[PDB]
Amino acid sequence: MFKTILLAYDGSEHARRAAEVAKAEAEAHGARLIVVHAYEPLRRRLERAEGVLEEARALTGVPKEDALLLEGVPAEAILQAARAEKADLIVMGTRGLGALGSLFLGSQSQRVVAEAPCPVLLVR
Amino acid sequence: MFKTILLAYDGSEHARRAAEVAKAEAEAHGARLIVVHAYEPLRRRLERAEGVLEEARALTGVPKEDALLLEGVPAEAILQAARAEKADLIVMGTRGLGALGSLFLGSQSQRVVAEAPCPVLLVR
Amino acid sequence: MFKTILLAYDGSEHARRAAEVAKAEAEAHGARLIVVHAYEPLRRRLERAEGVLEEARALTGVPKEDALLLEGVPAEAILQAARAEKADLIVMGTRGLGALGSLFLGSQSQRVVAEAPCPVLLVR
Amino acid sequence: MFKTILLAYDGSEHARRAAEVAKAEAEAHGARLIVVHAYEPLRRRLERAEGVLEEARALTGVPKEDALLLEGVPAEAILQAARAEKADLIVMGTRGLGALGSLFLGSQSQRVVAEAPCPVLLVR
Ligand SMILES: Nc1ncnc2c1ncn2[C@@H]1O[C@H](COP(=O)(O)OP(=O)(O)CP(=O)(O)O)[C@@H](O)[C@H]1O
Ligand SMILES: Nc1ncnc2c1ncn2[C@@H]1O[C@H](COP(=O)(O)OP(=O)(O)CP(=O)(O)O)[C@@H](O)[C@H]1O
Ligand SMILES: Nc1ncnc2c1ncn2[C@@H]1O[C@H](COP(=O)(O)OP(=O)(O)CP(=O)(O)O)[C@@H](O)[C@H]1O
Ligand SMILES: Nc1ncnc2c1ncn2[C@@H]1O[C@H](COP(=O)(O)OP(=O)(O)CP(=O)(O)O)[C@@H](O)[C@H]1O
Ligand SMILES: [Mg+2]
Ligand SMILES: [Mg+2]
Ligand SMILES: [Mg+2]
Ligand SMILES: [Mg+2]
Ligand SMILES: [Mg+2]
Ligand SMILES: [Mg+2]
Repeated sequence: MFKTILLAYDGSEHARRAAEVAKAEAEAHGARLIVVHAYEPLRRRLERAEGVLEEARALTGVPKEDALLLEGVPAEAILQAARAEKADLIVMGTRGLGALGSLFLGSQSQRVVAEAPCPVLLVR
Repeated sequence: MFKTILLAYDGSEHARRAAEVAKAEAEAHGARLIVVHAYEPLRRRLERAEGVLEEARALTGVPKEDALLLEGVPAEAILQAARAEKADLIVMGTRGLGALGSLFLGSQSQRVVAEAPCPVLLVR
Repeated sequence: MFKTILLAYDGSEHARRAAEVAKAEAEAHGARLIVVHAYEPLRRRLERAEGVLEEARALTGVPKEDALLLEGVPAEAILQAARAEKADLIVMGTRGLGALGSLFLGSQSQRVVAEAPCPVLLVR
Repeated sequence: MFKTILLAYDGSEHARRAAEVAKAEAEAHGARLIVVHAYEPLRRRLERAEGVLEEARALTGVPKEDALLLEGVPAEAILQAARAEKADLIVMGTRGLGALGSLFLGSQSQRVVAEAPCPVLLVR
């Protein structure tokens, strides 16, 4: 099972735990791992986003072509990449940088769980 | 990663897909797999519940001592078993027998996601 | 505004607060108030359900023809009555008898909020 | 009932419907109505935010001192104003400008529903 795994990374402590889990899943299933980081609607925003994505590439060890910067609402970006890469599993945190502890699950995780093309592994 | 995996099984088509995923995860991580099925508050209810649990034991191949019938609100039962068995991953469906398609995620999955002691793998 | 108001009543302390709010809204808007209580799939279940509905009729003062017992998943029952009675506002508790405090909003309120034909007033 | 009503306004079509409902509720209950619009973390952001708040003041007719610009995560801002103004009812849309139709309820409405000091009237 699981030939392609997609990690959604936002640089939060939950996403660093999710990156560890995704690296472990890819090794255990012999899968190809893709990491993605979305930025929302300049040079400054892209520099910041590239650095966050660099961190995800460093924690997972994936090749450059498998670490993607995407633009837009995070969940939409994650879902489009997942359909494009034919992901069999999406790994993401239950919460992220914007956590206040008032939602039961972060809004981008909620959206992905509702529309995902495959199983989603939520990491606390 | 993942030494103990807990599958929450309600006999729905989502939970049969979740049982396949949990069997595959346990084999890939060399983990011990526990399957649980909760029944809500007689002889008839227990007979029905034992049969549903038998199906989960047949699809996963776990030993008898690792297939548990529990009582109460499903999510509470799942969470207590998970803390008791020191589960490192809970696998459950996004929806179950009571699905109407109006919730974004079933209520028992919502409760587990909010209170789980470990990552939760949601299977559609 | 609001000519017909529907109260969804389950006999919980939240629903008793919601009944007070619904009585106050109906008086303030000069509206017709309907109270509904759903029971899930005998003589015993119906006796219990009629008594809960009697309590809602006593707290709101509505006429008998405007206090309805319905069957099925609560939210489905509430929504069908609301479309049937052309309700302009549904008043219900944020939580109910089955509250464990783990959901952000009870599952029947979640379903109604997602599919309602009109505004929904959530009472804590 | 309801002596102080707080409308959370984001300039979306749902919030314009919510403003109509809030104006009608304030008139029916003889209540004081407060409208609030939050902006997230310059001159440009404040100009845009003041114009959105002007629209809410125009649709509800409230006095200047009762139309407030607030800063921060919207739900936090709404909740703090509600405790400060001792609001007895918060009226807000089920969805807003960022709606994609994938959440069951928008994230700021979710947060307010979970932490509100009073009933919340959700307007579709
Ligand atoms: N820009 C982004 N790029 C990639 N993944 C993202 C992302 N934003 C969020 N995620 C993923 O979603 C997970 C859950 O975070 P989410 O953004 O849903 O909640 P949050 O705690 O930040 C509150 P909010 O719903 O207001 O954003 C993160 O751990 C991460 O895996
Ligand atoms: N009695 C039970 N025992 C074990 N697991 C259960 C269970 N009930 C539900 N689950 C687990 O929860 C998953 C999601 O189903 P859930 O019960 O949350 O939603 P549902 O679609 O049945 C609507 P509802 O929230 O009304 O019950 C199921 O696939 C199963 O893994
Ligand atoms: N059988 C029923 N008949 C009428 N209204 C009901 C109902 N069950 C619930 N409701 C309405 O829904 C409100 C919220 O309760 P809800 O049932 O959604 O959550 P809960 O706290 O009971 C946990 P659960 O989702 O497991 O049932 C109740 O206050 C009541 O207004
Ligand atoms: N900046 C803001 N100021 C005041 N009220 C706001 C607000 N943002 C949202 N709201 C209120 O919340 C309601 C629901 O919108 P919400 O922002 O929760 O969902 P949304 O559809 O914009 C998706 P998202 O959760 O990504 O923002 C809006 O109709 C409005 O009443
Ligand atoms: Mg976030
Ligand atoms: Mg169920
Ligand atoms: Mg209930
Ligand atoms: Mg239920
Ligand atoms: Mg919004
Ligand atoms: Mg957001």
